[PDB]
Amino acid sequence: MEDEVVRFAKKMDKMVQKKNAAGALDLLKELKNIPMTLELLQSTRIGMSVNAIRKQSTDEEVTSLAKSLIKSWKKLLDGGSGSGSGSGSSGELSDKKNEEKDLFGSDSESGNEEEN
Repeated sequence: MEDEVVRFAKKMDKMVQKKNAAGALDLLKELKNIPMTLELLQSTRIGMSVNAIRKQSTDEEVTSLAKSLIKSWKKLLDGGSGSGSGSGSSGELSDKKNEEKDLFGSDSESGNEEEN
């Protein structure tokens, strides 16, 4: 299903360029039914396409569908939903942020803000 995701990413990019991402509703809806993998995000770069749709769409349903995928897909490279105790919350030295920076580009922050 590699090209399937590529087709969705390219369908989204066309809307992104024209600032008319309302049509992405259908695309993101289908992506919820697709078994995305870390490998798919690397080759199809759809994480970034969906990330772009969220900010290029005035239609909140589209942003809501898209924001859903970003979370579900992020766990693929992260090892999320199967994380151990680590050495801090969900681990320590989580280099997966670099993969995320390439695959999604969903900004950067230090994190690890905890209280005592």
